[PDB]
Amino acid sequence: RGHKGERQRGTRPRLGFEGGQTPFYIRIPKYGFNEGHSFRRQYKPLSLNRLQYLIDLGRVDPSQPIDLTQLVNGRGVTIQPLKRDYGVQLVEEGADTFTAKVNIEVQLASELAIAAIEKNGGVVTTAFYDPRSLDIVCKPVPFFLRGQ
Amino acid sequence: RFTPPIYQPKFKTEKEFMQ
Amino acid sequence: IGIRLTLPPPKVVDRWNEKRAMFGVYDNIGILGNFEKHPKELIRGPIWLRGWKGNELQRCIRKRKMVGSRMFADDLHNLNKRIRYLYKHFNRHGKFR
Amino acid sequence: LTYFSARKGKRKTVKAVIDRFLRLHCGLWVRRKAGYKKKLWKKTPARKKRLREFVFCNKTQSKLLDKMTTSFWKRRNWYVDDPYQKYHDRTNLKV
Amino acid sequence: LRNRVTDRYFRIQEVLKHARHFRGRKNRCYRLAVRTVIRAFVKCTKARYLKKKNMRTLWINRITAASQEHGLKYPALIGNLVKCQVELNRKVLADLAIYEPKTFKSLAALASRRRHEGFAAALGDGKEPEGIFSRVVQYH
Amino acid sequence: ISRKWEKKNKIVYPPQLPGEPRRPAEIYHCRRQIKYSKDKMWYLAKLIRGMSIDQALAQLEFNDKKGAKIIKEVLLEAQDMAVRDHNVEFRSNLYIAESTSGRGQCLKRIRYHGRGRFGIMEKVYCHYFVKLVEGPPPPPEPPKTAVAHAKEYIQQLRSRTIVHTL
Amino acid sequence: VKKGFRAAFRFQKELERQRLLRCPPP
Amino acid sequence: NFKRISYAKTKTRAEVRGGGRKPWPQKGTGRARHGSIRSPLWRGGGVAHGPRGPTSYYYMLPMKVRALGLKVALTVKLAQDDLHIMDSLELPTGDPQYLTELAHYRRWGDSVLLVDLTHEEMPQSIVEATSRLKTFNLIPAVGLNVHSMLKHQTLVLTLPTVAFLEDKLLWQDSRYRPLYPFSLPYSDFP
RNA sequence: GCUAAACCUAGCCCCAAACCCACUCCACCUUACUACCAAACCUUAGCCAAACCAUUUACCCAAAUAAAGUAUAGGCGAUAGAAAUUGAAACCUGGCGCAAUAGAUAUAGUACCGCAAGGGAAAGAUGAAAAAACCAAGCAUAAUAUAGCAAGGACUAACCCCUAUACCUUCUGCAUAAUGAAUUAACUAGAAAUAACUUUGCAAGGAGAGCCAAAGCUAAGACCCCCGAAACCAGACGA
RNA sequence: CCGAGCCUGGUGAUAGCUGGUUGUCCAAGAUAGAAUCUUAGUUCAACUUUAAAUUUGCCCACAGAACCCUCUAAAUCCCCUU
RNA sequence: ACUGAACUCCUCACACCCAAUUGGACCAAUCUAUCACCCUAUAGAAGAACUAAUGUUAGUAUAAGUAACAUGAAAACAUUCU
RNA sequence: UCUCUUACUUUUAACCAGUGAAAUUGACCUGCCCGUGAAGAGGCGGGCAUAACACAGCAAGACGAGAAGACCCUAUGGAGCUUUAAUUUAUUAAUGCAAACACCUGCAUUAAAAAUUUCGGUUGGGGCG
Ligand SMILES: [Mg+2]
Ligand SMILES: [Mg+2]
Ligand SMILES: [Mg+2]
Ligand SMILES: [Mg+2]
Ligand SMILES: [Mg+2]
Ligand SMILES: [Mg+2]
Ligand SMILES: [Mg+2]
Ligand SMILES: [Mg+2]
Ligand SMILES: [Mg+2]
Ligand SMILES: [Mg+2]
Ligand SMILES: [Mg+2]
Ligand SMILES: [Mg+2]
Ligand SMILES: [Mg+2]
Ligand SMILES: [Mg+2]
Ligand SMILES: [Mg+2]
Ligand SMILES: [Mg+2]
Ligand SMILES: [Mg+2]
Ligand SMILES: [Mg+2]
Ligand SMILES: [Mg+2]
Ligand SMILES: [Mg+2]
Ligand SMILES: [Mg+2]
Ligand SMILES: [Mg+2]
Ligand SMILES: [Mg+2]
Ligand SMILES: [Mg+2]
Ligand SMILES: [Mg+2]
Ligand SMILES: [Mg+2]
Ligand SMILES: [Mg+2]
Ligand SMILES: [Mg+2]
Ligand SMILES: [Mg+2]
Ligand SMILES: [Mg+2]
Ligand SMILES: [Mg+2]
Ligand SMILES: [Mg+2]
Ligand SMILES: [Mg+2]
Ligand SMILES: [Mg+2]
Ligand SMILES: [Mg+2]
Ligand SMILES: [Mg+2]
Ligand SMILES: [Mg+2]
Ligand SMILES: [Mg+2]
Ligand SMILES: [Mg+2]
Ligand SMILES: [Mg+2]
Repeated sequence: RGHKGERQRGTRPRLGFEGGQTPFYIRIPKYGFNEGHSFRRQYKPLSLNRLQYLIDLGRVDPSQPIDLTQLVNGRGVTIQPLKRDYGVQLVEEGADTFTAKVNIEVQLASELAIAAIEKNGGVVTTAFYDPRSLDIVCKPVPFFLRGQ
Repeated sequence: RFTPPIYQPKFKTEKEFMQ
Repeated sequence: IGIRLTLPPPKVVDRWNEKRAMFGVYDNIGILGNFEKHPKELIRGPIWLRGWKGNELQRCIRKRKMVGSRMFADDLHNLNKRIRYLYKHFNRHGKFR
Repeated sequence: LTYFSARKGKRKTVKAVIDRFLRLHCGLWVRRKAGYKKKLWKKTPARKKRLREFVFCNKTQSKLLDKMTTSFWKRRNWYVDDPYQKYHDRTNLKV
Repeated sequence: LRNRVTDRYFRIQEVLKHARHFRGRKNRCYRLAVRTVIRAFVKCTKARYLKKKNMRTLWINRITAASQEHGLKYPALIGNLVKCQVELNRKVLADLAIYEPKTFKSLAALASRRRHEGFAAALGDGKEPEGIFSRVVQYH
Repeated sequence: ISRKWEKKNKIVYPPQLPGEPRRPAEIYHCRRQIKYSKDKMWYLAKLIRGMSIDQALAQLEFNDKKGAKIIKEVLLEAQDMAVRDHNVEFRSNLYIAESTSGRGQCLKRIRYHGRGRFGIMEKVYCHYFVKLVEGPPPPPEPPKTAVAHAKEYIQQLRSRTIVHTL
Repeated sequence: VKKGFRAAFRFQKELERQRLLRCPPP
Repeated sequence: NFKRISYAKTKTRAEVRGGGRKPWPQKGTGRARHGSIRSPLWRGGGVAHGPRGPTSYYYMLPMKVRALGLKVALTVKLAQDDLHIMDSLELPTGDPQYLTELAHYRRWGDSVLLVDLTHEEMPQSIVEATSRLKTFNLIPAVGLNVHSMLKHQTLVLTLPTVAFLEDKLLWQDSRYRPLYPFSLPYSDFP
């Protein structure tokens, strides 16, 4: 604990206090970096690369329509209804060397990702799920046990 | 200014042989 | 001189009493029993401490929340003061800040 | 800060830090320059440009801000249209 | 008292055994004993240096005495013995003085002889033959 | 407390062989819890340490101290029991071998001082211990003569060695 | 009264040595 | 350690009865300054840093680690010739003497842990024999654990039991990460 | 060899469970323990934290968890802090609790102290039957002989010879200055996080719902003392 | 024991101040500052410790680093080789 | 010339002389699991170690057998005297 | 009172017997002179001295012992008092406006009475600076 003083007696001042000088964290002006972080919509990215991987490993079934439930059951994507995820965003990564004919339903899709799906003769659609239905669609079995 | 004296409890000085 | 001038009476321990012999049985109730029960359910003790762990302050908050209403007046007062003291200690005192 | 809450027994975030700083996921903290809104009439255009900047923080400053925020503020966020999305990850960084 | 020391007697006794021969309350009271025992042990460690030093001054004193019997000074004896290529340490020379006085006289004679050879060489500047005892055995 | 001095008279030695000097009789006796300082008692105990029984009794009879009569009583009891129980031939043929005072169990009282303040007073008790041995009192050690000193000094000189040598 | 065995045992051994030193066997 | 609840508690200086007032003035007397008779320094005071309340020692190893533990224990039992397999735990007689002397002849060891598949369908003979005995212990397959296996010298498994163990333990490998607790229904699990 | 030392069990602690108490007769709100005559409901404050202080500064309220230390609040400082929503498994007679300076203050709210409210102790140890060895300090056995931190090197030899400025703590640095200690026994002082590191498990996934993840995740190990004011406020008790 | 009684509680009040902080052994280890109702304290830097990653570190030789004031030295910085 | 260190050499050995701080190797006793069975082993735990707080309680010293304290006289113990 | 003190009695005293505290105490086998340690030494250096033990005196030293002081300074430590310090008017009194048909209630204003809190830093110290 060293020699006798404020530190050694265990009464050392709070984190961020600079011994009287206007503290660094206070000195800086406020800016709305995190103004409405909670009310912002978030979308988990699913690369075409990842989607291809899941099809190849048989985690998802391209013979049937691919949905949020199918992706989650394949464990290709993890969706947190809390923490304000609004679903899955299809992203252009792995557009090349994507060779699969799929009927996929995502919440957001980039132009290039749509193009990649359609080239192989697949069908992509864009759907909206509200927080409640998103919870229900991602974990159907717990919802069924709720009784409602 | 002044401090009052303190007395010991009486039992300490009132002890006797055990018979 | 604080040492005993005779040997203490020898300790006999039955290593094969029922409690010791059957110790640890059903610890794997979940993994071997289709996860119908968690091993934490096998814990027998205070209501507030069943399958939960926490420091002194956390334990006190938990006790107050869960069995606080059923507590004796003097015991409740002591718990209140304990929380109040531990709050001040953990928040305002220490080496690392 | 509050290391242990009376209600929950959890570490608390200092809300001052959230109001002033942005955390990039890579570990960097972004801030505005102090006095960037102040007395612009008496300041040179070069100085005004220097003030209108988003600047990174020291290692020591970053460590301070990390301790003053909970783990929630350090999570990876996939915001729909994030202007700072590209800045979340570091590229070609050696030690 | 969930845990308390049961072996304190023996811990005390370890220090106290070294204090037995002290006088006063130091010998029996631990608080006082420990302090004196630390001093005793420190002194004991530092005394090794002095032992060696004191032995050598004792030897020199004895050698001086024995040399003075033969009318030779201590520096004279040691110096000239070295010049005669004899390497006898001070311990052995002191022993010889006490136990082998005839041998010591021989050594005193040798030192004295070499001393006179030195003086003759110093006086006889230039080209002169080396003293018989002055000449040195060469090792290669 | 301990009461070992009492148990000392309970020792039985095996019968002596015909070709053996006669063992002098030893008697152990003590008085416990005498209301008297052990320090004061010590002087009287020291006084009679080498003396015969009759000499000791005489000295104690004409002493002015309180403890003197107590030691006299203990000595008389010891002399009586020596002859009666311990098979001592003559009551006169005894001498004090050991004469000691020890501390007794004591009581704390309060001593009032001349303010609110006070002191702790201690009621002193002591034990007197005596060992009597049958036979004439052993002669006192003679003072060292000049010849004895001389002899000792020569012995010292003759004892000395050449130190720190071969 | 302190719980434990080791200390008591050690002390018994010490007392045994003391008894032997005080009264040596023939 | 996971089941452990320590019930040791000591009174703090607060909790000890009395000790409200200052024993004497600070400056007046020649005595050392004290402000309570119940401080740790005092006889009959509160303890400074003693055990506080019922304390819990609860923690969970990952499920995979615990299953690996079981596999490792079974492996070690087989490697060191301490594992025996039985068609059934059927005895001709319920006499515990029979079971002991059998084990002695087979050179099993001091202690034998016998495992049957299920509790309900346990044979009456082995139940009767084992109930009296101390070192011989009868558990269902669900009751199997590392501590018991290590405590007992010999492990005895039934053929139903061995099949059961393989299924349950091998399921831990080649399983997905859980979406929700396995107690809740899955397509293929129960 | 005195004083002493030693002991194991009265009891207690935390839980669990279970919803407790309540007339022999007589007396007892007047000066209680004395047979017998003309009126209650009503914001707590303050210490403390903010390194001052003045707004402000967690304190049960209907039962775990998670949402979440999030939304919010706030000299927008110190700090305070939700909810919607999710979801809860039930075997009392146990103890890696204490064992007479411990564990209750308790052998007892007694003795004692105080006008009062109020404060508040200490301690016991035989054996089946009592109708049966040694060890703290202090001493004693046994006072003392040039000279000196009490010893060390030694020595034939205790001393004589030579060498050696007690311990702790404090002050910007210094001890030899100042602080603390008669001595013995017992008691008496480092509590936890984020983040890192080390060791396992599994691995683009980890975790026995929630959470994290551009090799990470899970688990474990491993860091944060003791005593002391003058004060302030609330409710009693005192001429 | 009245410049504001006493008792109990809040209360383990607070104390940047004083005092104390208990086994063994080894190792590395000392004096640029800035801000502060601040100089009996704290925060940042400097120094110190550990672990890890990677390449240079120190010592340095030629060359090189101002005029003005009318003077001004020991020196310093930079620096291949070694 | 000689004397003169913990410097250097010599025979053997080697982690074995800094405050705060920091890193590491061991470890007394106790409880628990399993051993062991004249007092131990591997682990897991923790009210886990006191030459010092004018520390708390108890014992006993020092000052110190000190300061201090106490009963008018004779007698038959009737009594009388001061 | 003093020059200038003396004699006697009592108390105390000292000795004998009984009873028997307190402050104090690191350990002490506890000398002198000179020097050193910014002064200051029983203990350090150079000299000198020195069989060992009581009892009675003494007060030069042991920065002699116990508290209680006085002085200066410090604390973002207290408290009492004062005000033309800051923040208030919850209280009281009065007034006005609403309500109600003088009192009460709400709002506002004015005073009294208090309440809470503080009294930065440098400059011998104090005044003027
Ligand atoms: Mg310091
Ligand atoms: Mg200091
Ligand atoms: Mg009086
Ligand atoms: Mg209290
Ligand atoms: Mg005192
Ligand atoms: Mg006090
Ligand atoms: Mg206090
Ligand atoms: Mg207690
Ligand atoms: Mg404050
Ligand atoms: Mg008790
Ligand atoms: Mg008590
Ligand atoms: Mg003794
Ligand atoms: Mg000397
Ligand atoms: Mg002192
Ligand atoms: Mg009246
Ligand atoms: Mg009156
Ligand atoms: Mg404090
Ligand atoms: Mg080193
Ligand atoms: Mg300022
Ligand atoms: Mg200041
Ligand atoms: Mg300060
Ligand atoms: Mg270079
Ligand atoms: Mg030399
Ligand atoms: Mg050497
Ligand atoms: Mg060297
Ligand atoms: Mg070496
Ligand atoms: Mg402890
Ligand atoms: Mg001790
Ligand atoms: Mg102490
Ligand atoms: Mg005297
Ligand atoms: Mg007198
Ligand atoms: Mg006198
Ligand atoms: Mg007298
Ligand atoms: Mg005293
Ligand atoms: Mg002097
Ligand atoms: Mg001197
Ligand atoms: Mg005298
Ligand atoms: Mg002195
Ligand atoms: Mg103040
Ligand atoms: Mg204040």
